[PDB]
Amino acid sequence: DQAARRRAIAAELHVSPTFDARDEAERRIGFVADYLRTAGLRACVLGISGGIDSSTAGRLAQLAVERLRASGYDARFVAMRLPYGAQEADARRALAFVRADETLTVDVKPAADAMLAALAAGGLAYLDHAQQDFVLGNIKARERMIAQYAVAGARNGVVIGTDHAAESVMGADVLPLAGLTKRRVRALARMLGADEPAYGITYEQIDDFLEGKPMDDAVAETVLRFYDAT
Amino acid sequence: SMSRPDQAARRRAIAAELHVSPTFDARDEAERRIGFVADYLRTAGLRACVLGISGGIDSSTAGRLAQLAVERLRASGYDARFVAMRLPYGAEADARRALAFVRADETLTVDVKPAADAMLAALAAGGLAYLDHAQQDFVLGNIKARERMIAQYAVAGARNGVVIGTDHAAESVMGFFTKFGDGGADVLPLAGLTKRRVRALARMLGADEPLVLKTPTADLETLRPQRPHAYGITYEQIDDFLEGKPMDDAVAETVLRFYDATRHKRALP
Amino acid sequence: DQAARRRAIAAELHVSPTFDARDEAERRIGFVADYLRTAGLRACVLGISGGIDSSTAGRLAQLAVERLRASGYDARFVAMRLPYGAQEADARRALAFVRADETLTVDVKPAADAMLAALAAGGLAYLDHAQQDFVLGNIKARERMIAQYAVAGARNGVVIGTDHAAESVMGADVLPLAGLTKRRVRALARMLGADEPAYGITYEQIDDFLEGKPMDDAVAETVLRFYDAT
Amino acid sequence: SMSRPDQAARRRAIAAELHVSPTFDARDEAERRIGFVADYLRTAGLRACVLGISGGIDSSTAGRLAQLAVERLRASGYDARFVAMRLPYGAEADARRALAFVRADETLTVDVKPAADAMLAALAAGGLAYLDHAQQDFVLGNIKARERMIAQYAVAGARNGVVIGTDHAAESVMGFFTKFGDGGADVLPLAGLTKRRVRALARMLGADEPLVLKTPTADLETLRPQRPHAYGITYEQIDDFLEGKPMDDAVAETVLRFYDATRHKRALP
Repeated sequence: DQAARRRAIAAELHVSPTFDARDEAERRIGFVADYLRTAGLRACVLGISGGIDSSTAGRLAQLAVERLRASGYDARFVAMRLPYGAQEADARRALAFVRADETLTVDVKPAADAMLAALAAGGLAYLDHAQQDFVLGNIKARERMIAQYAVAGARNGVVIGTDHAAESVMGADVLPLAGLTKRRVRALARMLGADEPAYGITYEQIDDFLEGKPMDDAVAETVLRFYDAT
Repeated sequence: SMSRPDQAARRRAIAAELHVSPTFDARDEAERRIGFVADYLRTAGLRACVLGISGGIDSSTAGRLAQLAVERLRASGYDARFVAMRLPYGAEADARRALAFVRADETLTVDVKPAADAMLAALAAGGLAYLDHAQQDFVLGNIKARERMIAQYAVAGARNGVVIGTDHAAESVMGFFTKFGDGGADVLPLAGLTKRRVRALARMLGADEPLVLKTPTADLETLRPQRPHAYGITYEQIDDFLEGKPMDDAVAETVLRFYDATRHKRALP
Repeated sequence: DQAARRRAIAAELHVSPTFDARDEAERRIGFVADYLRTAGLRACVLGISGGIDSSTAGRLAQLAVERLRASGYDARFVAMRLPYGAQEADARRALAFVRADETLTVDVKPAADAMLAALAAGGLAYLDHAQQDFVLGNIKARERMIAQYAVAGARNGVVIGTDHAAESVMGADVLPLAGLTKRRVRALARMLGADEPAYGITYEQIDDFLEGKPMDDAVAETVLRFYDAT
Repeated sequence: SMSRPDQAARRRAIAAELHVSPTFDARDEAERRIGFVADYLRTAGLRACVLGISGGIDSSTAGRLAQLAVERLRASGYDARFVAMRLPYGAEADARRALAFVRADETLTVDVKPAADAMLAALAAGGLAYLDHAQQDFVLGNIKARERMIAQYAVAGARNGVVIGTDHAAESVMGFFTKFGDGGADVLPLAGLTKRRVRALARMLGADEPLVLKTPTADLETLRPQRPHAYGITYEQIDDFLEGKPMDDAVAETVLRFYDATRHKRALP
């Protein structure tokens, strides 16, 4: 009788039991468009990492600002490459798909290393070096968010987030991927025309869980454990 | 919309939304905000909390509350600690005095100027450039506030703790005007409070008036709009608004407009 | 740690922890007005029993149709006396307060007695006579609803209900008393200008429960029992 | 609203709202609608359920399902009974045949004409009067449907049972057009079904085609508007709509309008 939660989580996270990509694309392009218009905004901003989630969110946002400009409402989408130093063809590939109004590249390593260094000089100490790497990984992710806010604010714009339901379970201002599962993000991208680039918990298992797809009992119990354990 | 609620009615109502209570007693709001912090820590498993101490009264107050909460936890037997952070932007009297009042288990001083300056330069390298003195000021302002949040999260990460935040209801309303973000914290012991209520809480906690009055640049910068004309609201007008005190009608109408424009964007989806 | 439900029920039933009568009156008059307008309706309908709940709901509805007519939108409120035979000054008193556009009187006894009689002739049998009285009480209440729908339908109108939160707990189309407690219904009427006319569970106890008013522990436990037991 | 969802998309979506599944298998929708009725009864403590048998297929089907549910309950050991009601308006072949198919534990015949006629007269006495032949027809129509619901509730009251209802998704959509109410029932074993799906369920339950085809006046009256020009929708158009089958665009656009106008009034509050 646990199946009660599963369905309770999907609804709370907004996962619909059916999915049509065309329908969703249209809906989400409009969300973004209405949002910027209603709020009197002129731009939106997203870091493009080469990952499918930001590729998808970003293409929706480009299409949104294009739909607005057709409206007579002016708006631009600013794509950001945000490397940690000289590490990159995946993001370029993503860029070639997103086709953003603008692309800025901002190196976050100097800020991230300067923060780590100041922490140390300040007497923040780690039992293990691995722990320092974990701390730095999070600094990097946050520095990447700062760069995006910096541009959104200077430009009277907002930051796009890549949040979705599969992500909430497993793992900005405007979230056009809300309610989606992982395979549904992938399918939305495919239909927009993209090419074709945990504790043992997988996205398939999470997607099944959230999707109502009849799946093994044990496994389900498993996914519910991990989620509650968070 | 054949419905035309009175401004006083609209204020009621926003206030409940934000958790501003009709009456306020400082003595036991203190008692209860403490316990809240404590209970949250155990209930989560956490052993530490962290806060940047700016020299300004909200951080002084949230800070002191956190130090009393861990001091309590201990008594309950459940070990835990509070890390205050001093977070200068290079080379402050206000902060040192606040620290003296907070009396944290532990204080780390972390310079955010190198990180802040590096982010600004890399942004300019990347094309957010040819900023005039005020545009750079405004950009630098947000960066510094968010770099400070990064410092607190790192420590919190390192120590299996959480970041104490200073958010309150008056601050939320200010945010309708400014749109200043810093990313947020984990636990908000000042939630529901107005600006004068935070000051009253602090006096109950033993803060002296000089401490109450301190306004560091780091707090002042957060009251500015995103970029550099802006309707100038004061916290005193916001407090009067939320507390339902007699005040200026035009002023109160402005605040409604701003809350309205915000209420929508949250509707969308 | 049960206080969890109490607050959960009040929210689900829509009870606000504060209350201003003027504010509520205004809000509820507008609800009714918008409703009839948005739906292209021309009338609304309520049985006036002399009880405070229907007095209150009805006066709000009269004020609503008056606010619409000031708008240039035409609408009428039809008050109904619905006696069970020659039984009545309480309803007349209520009527004098409601001041409805129209008042119809419809005797429900003949329909109610004809239904009871047909049931009997049909072989519906009761172990006790008391049980027949209970069955008839419900027939009467339902016949009263039919009379109201009959008029709402013939007139392109709708039926006003008297539902509120205290009522849901303890015990139409448009419900202008939704979210209210019993003492708040009484206070709304007082301010509109009305004169001044269970298993041991009372309205005070329910109102306290739903209102967050700090009240005795036991009692609270009691009210929660009765509600769940339903 | 920079969002312009496709009609096919809008149909998807309404359909899920109403619980019309994408595929339908009659054999096990039957199995599962039965169990549902049963489990509801125990879970509530109830020992009886009741339904007016009109001669028409929705009541024939909901009826049969109820009789199998109690027959099951018994097996589960948990005693219970089904009371079918024949509810003539005075002085019908359709109903008697339906009853023969339902094979209820028990049947009561209750004449609703005396009650209906008494309500109409008292309404006229009270001022709903000088009705022309069609206005009286339309008024009488609602009264009769609701008097029938009263009969079922009385029995249900008397027997610590619940009233089985015939509501389904196609009926809900019809209601956007007609606005016909009867007050509702307690347990809706046909919920989520379209009109053709109810017919398919009935055939699975063993109904013969002649039974499937019967349309008593009592069912026909429920498809009319409140008063006596109305856009004429058919159940076949509604079914095509909800099931997402190829169909007329104009037609489907009408149905959207009507569902829209309804979606709002429910928003208000």
